[PDB]
Amino acid sequence: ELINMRRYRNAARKLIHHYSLNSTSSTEYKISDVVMTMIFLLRSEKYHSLFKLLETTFDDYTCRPQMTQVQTDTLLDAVRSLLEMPSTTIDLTTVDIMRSSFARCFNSPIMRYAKIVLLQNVALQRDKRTTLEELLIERGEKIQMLQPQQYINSGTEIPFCDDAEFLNRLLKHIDPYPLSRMYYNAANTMFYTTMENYAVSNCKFNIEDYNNIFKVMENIRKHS
Amino acid sequence: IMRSSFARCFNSPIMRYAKIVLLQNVALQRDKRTTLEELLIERGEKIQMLQ
Amino acid sequence: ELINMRRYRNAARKLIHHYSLNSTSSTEYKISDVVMTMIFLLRS
Amino acid sequence: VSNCKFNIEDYNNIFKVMENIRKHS
Amino acid sequence: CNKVRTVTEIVNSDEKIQKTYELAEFDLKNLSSLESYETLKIKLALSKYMAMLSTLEMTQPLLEIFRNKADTRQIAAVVFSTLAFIHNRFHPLVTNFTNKMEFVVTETNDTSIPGEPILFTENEGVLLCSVDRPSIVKMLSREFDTEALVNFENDFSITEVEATQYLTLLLTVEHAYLHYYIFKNYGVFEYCKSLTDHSLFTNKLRSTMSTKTSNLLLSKFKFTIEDF
Amino acid sequence: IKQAQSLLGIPDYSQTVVDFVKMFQKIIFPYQLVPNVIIKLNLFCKNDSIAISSSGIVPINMPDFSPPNTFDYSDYANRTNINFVTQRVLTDGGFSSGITVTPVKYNYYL
Amino acid sequence: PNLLVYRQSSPPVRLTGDVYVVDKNEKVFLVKHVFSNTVPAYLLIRGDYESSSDLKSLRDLNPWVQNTLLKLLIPDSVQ
Repeated sequence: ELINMRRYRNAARKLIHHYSLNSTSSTEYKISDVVMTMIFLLRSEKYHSLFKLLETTFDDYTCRPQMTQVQTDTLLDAVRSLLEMPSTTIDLTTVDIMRSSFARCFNSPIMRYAKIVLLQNVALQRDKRTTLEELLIERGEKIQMLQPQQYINSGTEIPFCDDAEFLNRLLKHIDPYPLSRMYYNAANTMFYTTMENYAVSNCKFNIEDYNNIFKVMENIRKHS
Repeated sequence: IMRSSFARCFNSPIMRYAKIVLLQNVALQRDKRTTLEELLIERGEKIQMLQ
Repeated sequence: ELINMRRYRNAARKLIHHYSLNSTSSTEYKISDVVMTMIFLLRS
Repeated sequence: VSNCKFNIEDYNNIFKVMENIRKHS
Repeated sequence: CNKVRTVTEIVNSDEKIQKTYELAEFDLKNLSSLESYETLKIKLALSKYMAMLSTLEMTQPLLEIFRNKADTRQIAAVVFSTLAFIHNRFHPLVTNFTNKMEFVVTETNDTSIPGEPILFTENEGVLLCSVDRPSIVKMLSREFDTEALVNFENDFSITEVEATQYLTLLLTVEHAYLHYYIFKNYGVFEYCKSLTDHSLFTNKLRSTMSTKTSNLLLSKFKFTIEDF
Repeated sequence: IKQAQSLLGIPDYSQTVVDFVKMFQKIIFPYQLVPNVIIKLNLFCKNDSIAISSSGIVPINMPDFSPPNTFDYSDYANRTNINFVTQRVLTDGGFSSGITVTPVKYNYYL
Repeated sequence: PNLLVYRQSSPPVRLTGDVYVVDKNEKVFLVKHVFSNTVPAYLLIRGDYESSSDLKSLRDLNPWVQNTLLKLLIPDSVQ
């Protein structure tokens, strides 16, 4: 055939993992990748729903599209089959994030060196932007209502494995792991989780203040 | 001209959602300054036990 | 249908004129124009 | 390796200097 | 000075050695030793945590446990153990806790605090531990990159995608413990204000009698966002 | 066999394998199905059994082979039905994950 | 394993009638249960329970039940 289906499959997989799951992967993505992905979606009849969704945002990029329950189910099935990750939560927030990101990209002009913009954009519910204190108080009110679940009172010292071999084997198994990769993954993961929760919360985040000041505080207190 | 222009456009990036940059420049950067006294005391306790 | 052939062809023509002629018009073109043009060319 | 900061040119230098000074006169 | 010159004073002579040395090699060896020691400390801490969790006598994998909304007992046990571990790390003398903690697992956006997952509260003299399990699952299930991309710039079934999740749990519980310590050391108002800032950790957390020295699992590497 | 024994078989019989297999031989016939011990004891090469009357075992198969196309799966194989049933069971049980639903598709013929 | 919701009882729940131990380590118990329609069956409960009589052995069941148990309990990850 005239289409490298495998390579376009790989490109679409990478881009969707980059935008939707927002996995730790972070590399430069060029117009080639988006073109390949759109062609891949258009080619597959199964993915015509996703293709139509992406196309719709070209004109108006400021709204969640209206669908039916069956349409949503089929869309979830198509996305799950594409990603080949049934063991994940991709219910609705994933789709909204993807629509927002593609709305930004398609309605963005050409740039020489990236844009590097946070995915805090085009939130839903059309709610006025809310403050941390207001939402925190409102939600804590619900939290403080009732319903604990376990009553551990006396308190036993935190157990520790006394066998050294059980520790030396673990050290041997875990040693080859590079520490930098682990730290980078964990940090990026916390960042993305906070970003998604905040975006759904429909509030105004601190781009380079709250997490940044937290890091600064840790470094200063440990150092000086 | 079409080749070159499409080329340059395709080679351009698109967008990224930023990420966390890890530096830890020059490691400690003289954060801790230790003297011979305390370090020797701790080590001498170790060696004086047995062996 | 699922494709607006007329709009897609118009965008393709506009972008091709802009590229080959190096259009003096100060109207930047969205990447969506490139994607739409590619789809139109592939279909044709 | 011990990660301590010794006497730059005092302790060793005082060792050599005392040794040599008493070696003179 | 960049370089250090050593001259030997030989008695009753004129011939001398005048050997010049650099501090750069010594600095490099110091940095290498320090980095090795820090890496060993981090790996030892992770091994301790994993061994403790293993001693919890749990059959299922960690992520599977965190996916089982049906039972909250296991999640409460894990969170309690991790908090106790952090408390031990700060204050090795004391291990257990005087009070009792009631654990509540939440499974909705309304309970979800926008960003701080492990909400730590107290009411009527009893500590309460609120948890957002969906956020925990989301963070634990983000397909952590495993490809060798250093990017430092300036028998057992334990894969990297598992050690990463264990470390992430450690970090999240660590932030929670810092907020809880702020709550304990001061008034409720201080805790509420700090929740919205994170800028009050500089109170006494530096090397002090009340706050001992520790790596804290986050000073091992400086990091920051690269926004303009 | 050792796992099955530890699960329920206390002692160590001389021919414990034969003991298991006959203890299920007692039931092979009347319920018309293979005892799973035999299945695990064995790609393809699918095993069956017989009676003097004409009938197979695994689906109660006819003496020829697996039928090619007996009846449609429209009401089951559709993603909508499986999703609806999954949501119903999840809501009733209070689970969030760990439950899988599969349509009854291995229906050669009743 | 999730379906075996581990009920948490303090003190342990007392049970009447025959009881069989399945996973004493994991507190998996098999108990005779009969619907009013006299449709005999067994419930595979998991949690904190104690019998009022000696706990009869698993190897005294109608082999149908035993085959069902074999297919259920033992993991089938090997093939």
